[PDB]
Parts: sequence; C-alpha cells; structure tokens
Amino acid sequence: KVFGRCELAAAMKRHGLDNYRGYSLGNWVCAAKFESNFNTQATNRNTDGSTDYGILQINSRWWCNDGRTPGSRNLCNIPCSALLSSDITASVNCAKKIVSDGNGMNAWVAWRNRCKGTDVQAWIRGCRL
Ligand SMILES: CC(=O)N[C@@H]1[C@@H](O)[C@H](O)[C@@H](CO)O[C@H]1O
Ligand SMILES: [Cl-]
Ligand SMILES: [Cl-]
Ligand SMILES: [Cl-]
Ligand SMILES: [Cl-]
Ligand SMILES: [Cl-]
Ligand SMILES: [Cl-]
Ligand SMILES: [Cl-]
Ligand SMILES: [Cl-]
Ligand code: NA
Repeated sequence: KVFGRCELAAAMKRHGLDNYRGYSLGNWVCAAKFESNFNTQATNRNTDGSTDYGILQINSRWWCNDGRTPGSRNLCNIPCSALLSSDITASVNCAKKIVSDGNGMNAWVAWRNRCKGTDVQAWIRGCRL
C-alpha cells in the first residue's frame, strides 16, 4: 500500500505516534517519506546482509526476524514481513521501542540527514487531523 501523506499522518497519530518521545507528527511523516516513500512494501538490502522493512524501513539487524540476518537480534518480537502489511500497527509499535532506545529518531538515517532541524510541520500542513 502506497499511503497518502495526510492518510499516514492520521494513522500514525491514531497509533499514538504524534509527540512520542517529543517528536511531533511532522517528524514521523517526513521520516516515512524519505525512508520509504509511504510504500508499505519497500525493502533495501544493507551491505552487511541486513534488510530494512516497510514504511519506516525498520532494520532486520536489531529489530525483526527475516531469518537471513546472521548474528542479529529481533527486539520487536516480530517477523519482518509484518512490516510490509497495509496495516501499520506492527511498524508503529516497533518504532516506539526504537525511538525509545536513546538515539531518538537518529536511529533513522534518512531522518537525521534529511528531516532533522527542518520545518517538519509542512508535512502535516493541510491535514484533517
Ligand atoms: C530503525 C532503522 O532500521 N533504521 C535504518 C538504519 O539502520 C539504516 O542505516 C538506514 C538504511 O538501511 O535506514 C534506516 O531506516
Ligand atoms: Cl508527499
Ligand atoms: Cl509537526
Ligand atoms: Cl536471521
Ligand atoms: Cl535470501
Ligand atoms: Cl528474542
Ligand atoms: Cl518469525
Ligand atoms: Cl493502520
Ligand atoms: Cl529525543
Ligand atoms: Na533479525
């Protein structure tokens, strides 16, 4: 499912994302945009063997199990295919444990590099929220 901007915002806000750990909704929506393009089915292989999954490109190294990332963890307690689902709940619930990890949303490369310190509200401008 290729989410629409304001659609995704509504759905993150509902899953308790807006202002989670101090990160207003425009953050997460930006992150999504850049990590994944609002596509729930997006993957990328990392050079080390890991694969990033879904709307926020959560990574198999630490966070989920795809059973081809040797030496990796599965700290969210899910298979990685649950992150490609058109429902985003797993994705969101995982984000909560990652964002809470002490690097904040620096955990998301795209975010730190492309959203951090910009006007993130622009991404929620025009939204029935
Ligand atoms: C939380 C998470 O998985 N963050 C990943 C990061 O590990 C990786 O450097 C980058 C490219 O794969 O994409 C981010 O989404
Ligand atoms: Cl957009
Ligand atoms: Cl915002
Ligand atoms: Cl594995
Ligand atoms: Cl494989
Ligand atoms: Cl475990
Ligand atoms: Cl599994
Ligand atoms: Cl949903
Ligand atoms: Cl923080
Ligand atoms: Na894993």
